Amino acid sequence: PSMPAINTQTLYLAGHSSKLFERNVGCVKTRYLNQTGDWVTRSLIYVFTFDTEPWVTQAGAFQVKWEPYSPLLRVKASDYVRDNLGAKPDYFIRTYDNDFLLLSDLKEVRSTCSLWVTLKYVDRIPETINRTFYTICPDPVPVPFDERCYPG
Ligand SMILES: *[C@@H]1O[C@H](CO[C@@H]2O[C@@H](C)[C@@H](O)[C@@H](O)[C@@H]2O)[C@@H](O[C@@H]2O[C@H](CO)[C@@H](O[C@H]3O[C@H](CO)[C@@H](O)[C@H](O)[C@@H]3O)[C@H](O)[C@H]2NC(C)=O)[C@H](O)[C@H]1NC(C)=O
Ligand SMILES: CC(C)CCC[C@@H](C)[C@H]1CC[C@H]2[C@@H]3CC=C4C[C@@H](O)CC[C@]4(C)[C@H]3CC[C@]12C
Ligand SMILES: *[C@@H]1O[C@H](CO)[C@@H](O)[C@H](O)[C@H]1NC(C)=O
Ligand SMILES: [Cl-]
Ligand SMILES: [Cl-]
Repeated sequence: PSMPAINTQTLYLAGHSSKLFERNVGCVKTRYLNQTGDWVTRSLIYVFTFDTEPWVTQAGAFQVKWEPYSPLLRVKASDYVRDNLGAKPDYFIRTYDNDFLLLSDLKEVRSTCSLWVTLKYVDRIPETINRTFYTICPDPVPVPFDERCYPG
């Protein structure tokens, strides 16, 4: 079935547990690139937010595997994405719909969250999604809305 990590729509980071924070790493999103067998190749696009010099758009690739109805998302990250952004080889899928995905850290006990949404919800997340995020995630920090990340 359809789950956002293996679908073609772009996902934008809407929130995360505070412990995950990386200074000057903004406008985080992942685009769908292609698929080979059960592995979907996505890009991780981010902007190096200096104040100043001018902002630097960066892109690294990674692959994901999802067995149908599995609670786990397999992630095969590149060395750059892995070492620089801390991408883990597995994430726990808490819940999702076509327009959102809530992932947790599998190995950590105080399991860090990352909340992802499709373009319609960057300015405002639905009360239901927001309530789930704030209930089950430790130190929930929303990503603030910034028109420079998606001029439109
Ligand atoms: C996303 O959810 C945030 C968390 O909501 C809280 O936790 C949920 C699990 C649920 O229990 C819900 O009922 C809780 O409110 C939202 O943050 C909360 O927003 C409140 C805004 O009214 C805030 O309060 C403020 O306002 C009162 C006046 O009515 C003041 O007296 C008070 O000092 C506050 O300023 C509340 O404290 C806050 N809670 C937390 C834990 O941060 C958030 O708004 C929501 N966002 C969206 C996009 O819906
Ligand atoms: C979205 C799906 C398909 C999988 C994404 C997997 C990887 C690439 C994701 C999962 C959790 C993500 C991290 C979550 C939180 C933060 C803190 C923020 O301040 C900078 C980005 C950063 C560091 C993210 C980088 C990318 C990340 C490691
Ligand atoms: C597409 O897949 C190829 C190999 O299958 C890979 O090199 C590339 O990163 C993917 N993305 C695009 C858009 O080329
Ligand atoms: Cl600024
Ligand atoms: Cl709503």
